[PDB]
Amino acid sequence: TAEEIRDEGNAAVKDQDYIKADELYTEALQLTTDEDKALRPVLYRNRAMARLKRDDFEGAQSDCTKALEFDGADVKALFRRSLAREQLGNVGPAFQDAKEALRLSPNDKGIVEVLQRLVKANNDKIKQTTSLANKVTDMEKLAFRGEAKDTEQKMTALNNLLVLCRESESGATGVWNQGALVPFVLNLINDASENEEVTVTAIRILDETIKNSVRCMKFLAMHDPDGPKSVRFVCRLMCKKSTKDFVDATGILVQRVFNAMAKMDRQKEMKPDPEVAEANKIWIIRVLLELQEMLQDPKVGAVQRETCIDLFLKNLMHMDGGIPRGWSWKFVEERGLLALLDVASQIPELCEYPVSAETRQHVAICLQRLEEDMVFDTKRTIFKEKVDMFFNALISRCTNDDEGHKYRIKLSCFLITMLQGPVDIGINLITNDQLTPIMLEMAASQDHLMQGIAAELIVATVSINMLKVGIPVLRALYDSEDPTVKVRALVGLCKIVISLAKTCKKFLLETEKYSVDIRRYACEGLSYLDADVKEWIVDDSLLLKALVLLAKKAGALCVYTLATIYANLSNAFEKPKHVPETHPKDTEEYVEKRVRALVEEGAVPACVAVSKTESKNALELIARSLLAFAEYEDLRGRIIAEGGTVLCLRLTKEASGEGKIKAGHAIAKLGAKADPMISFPGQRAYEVVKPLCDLLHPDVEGKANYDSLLTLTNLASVSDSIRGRILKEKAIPKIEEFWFMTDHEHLRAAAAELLLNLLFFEKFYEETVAPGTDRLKLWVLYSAEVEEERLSRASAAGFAILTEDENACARIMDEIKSWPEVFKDIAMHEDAETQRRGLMGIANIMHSSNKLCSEIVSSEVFRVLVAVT
Repeated sequence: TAEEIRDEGNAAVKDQDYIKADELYTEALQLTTDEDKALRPVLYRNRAMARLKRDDFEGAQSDCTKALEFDGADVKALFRRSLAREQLGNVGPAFQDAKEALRLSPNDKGIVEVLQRLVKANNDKIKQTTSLANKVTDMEKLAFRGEAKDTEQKMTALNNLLVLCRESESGATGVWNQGALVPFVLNLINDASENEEVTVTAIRILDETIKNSVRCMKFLAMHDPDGPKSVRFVCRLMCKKSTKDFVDATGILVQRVFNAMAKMDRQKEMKPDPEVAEANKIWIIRVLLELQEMLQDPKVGAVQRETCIDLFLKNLMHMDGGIPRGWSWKFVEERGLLALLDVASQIPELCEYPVSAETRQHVAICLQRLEEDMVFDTKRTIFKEKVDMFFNALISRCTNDDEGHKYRIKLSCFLITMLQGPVDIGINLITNDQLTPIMLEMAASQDHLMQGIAAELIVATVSINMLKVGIPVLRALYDSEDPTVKVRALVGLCKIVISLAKTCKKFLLETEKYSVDIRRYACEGLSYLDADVKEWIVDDSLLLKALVLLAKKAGALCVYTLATIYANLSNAFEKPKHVPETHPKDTEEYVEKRVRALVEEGAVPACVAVSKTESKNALELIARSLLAFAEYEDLRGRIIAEGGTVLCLRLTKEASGEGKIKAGHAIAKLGAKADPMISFPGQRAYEVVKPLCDLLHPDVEGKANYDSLLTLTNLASVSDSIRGRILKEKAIPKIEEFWFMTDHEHLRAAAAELLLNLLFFEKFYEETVAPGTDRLKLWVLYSAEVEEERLSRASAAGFAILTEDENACARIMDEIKSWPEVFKDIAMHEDAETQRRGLMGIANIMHSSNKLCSEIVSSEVFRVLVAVT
């Protein structure tokens, strides 16, 4: 069974991509270093060569040293350890790694190329390294020591230091200062009167340096002589200042500690290594019992607590990307899950430790996906029965009579949350006969909380028998004099004549009484209305203005609300596979008027504001809304005017299954036709590179193909470095699609400027390589006429350019009846560009040699006589 999977890795390296191949060997190591001592080391050589193929040098070095461990006969292990130590920055070990491999096999040019680059590398490396130490020391003296100009010189000095670590791994080694950046950084966050931009840039340098492994792991060890106290401080670093963005960026230093102890995706799709996890399990129990223990700590703050909850969903779901199985269940088997339930009960009114209203999202989702990482067999049941025994622990203890009302609101708020996350167990609990009467008992009490949450409970239940109970109580509670209960109940009318909307308009149009959660439910109800309400909303201006202002005004829970607000009015979501035709609200020009007013009222800043949630399906909805804003007369300027694309690519990195593709086609429709230094200026042009890739991954059949071509048509019009960035992702399979299937497409004129310009090393090796004969032939056949003005010119320009090559002029003598049709369709045809485009193409064809100069004779003369007049 060992060999039967060992073959599949190397086959997977060459079948399509190595991105899938690297994990195959990683699965194949499960019986290694036990059942056999022959297969395990060589599979370690192949796996380390596999991650070396990607961009992971740390694991490749620590597996190449694992396979050298048996005898050191592996030569590819030495070439790989030296290739890793080359990019590692420490080229000294790479050189002695490579001299001991080239001495074993004197042949093979690559072993020589490594030593060739290493000679100059070690040669200059001491000079550049002492210059890097004077730059590191001059930088530390400026940003954090006695320096002038107050904020201005410091906030810039570190700003150069972050790039001194960020774009150079060798400079990343020198900014960390062998283990000295940390005390300076944490000494900065300790200043209560420090500008927070300085604090966030400092930590940003901090996580950058520890991105690797040991530099991060020493960041745990250095703080206390004994380990558990030393991981506490790293965890408890968010409990230092907590300004606004300080907590989000002090969170990633803790996130980075997960990436070290088990090696993880960081962003791009890479699986953790069990081999490191089992070694570092001691660290992971220590940090996760520390995050669990600080999850209920009263001293722990509001937002830093829910960022502490973000770390769990992002790390312990082994069916997504995190600690492997057996640790996902170590969390449920003890207090880790029972205590995890408790925080979902607490609400901004009843808590005991600070809790935010936003907590909702962060507490729903990590339970829901905990149902996704419990997709074993005894997992489903141990999870459910832990929740059922907690629910039984709460009903028997609530005694909603003698000041036990707090227990009844606690169980109610615990149940309202799980209808937002794990519905499979949440409806499983509202089966109980004790539930409905207690719900009713809160419904009529003078305790204003119990009634509000009461209407919130059944509006959460909106997807069987308890459902018919709660609706009548909802409408009888709608009349309530208090806004919290009327606004909390109006959602449930929409959740089942548009009479309610005339009150929904005044609910948010008057920004006086309603502010915090009051406006929030006022929008949530608005989201549940659809069908023809669209135009009735569009013909009011204060509706869009007040919805945008409400989303700008702390729209943290305004997520799915706005995302379904602008999506349903115009946008359409595709689904797997009479009434609409008569609709004058979402079908014809009214769909254009809806986005036309929606954008000019200012929906974009509300979108970038409410996108900060990790809600995958709300990410898909905001992506669909964003592409729906695009493809209109002046909308192309409107997207960039606030930053639609800049967060569109931000949502491409993490979205739902179709959310990445909706984001990708969204960026394509958004730009393209604007300008090359507008659709991705400066440092952002490279970020737009990746989304264009995997946009040809499916098939060239729908409207998603033509946009994917048209945006790349302008992606390479400026600067060569971008054209060389495109080559490293290999666009060849993509162009192969429209080479032999698309009929009505301008993509040929883009492929011309692609193959012609680009990097010299690539495009010279691409215009020539592979059977290009039919490519040259279609370069001539379509340049004749073909009822198109541009095809005849852009097709001809590559004829005039390629004619200049020496190897290329032998192959032109394969087709001769193609030249009468292009030489005639230049003087006789009515087009203007094709005449100058064709005459210059003919002259270079008659200037290469005399063998073809007589084969045409008259086809050229028909143009030469026409030119003189």
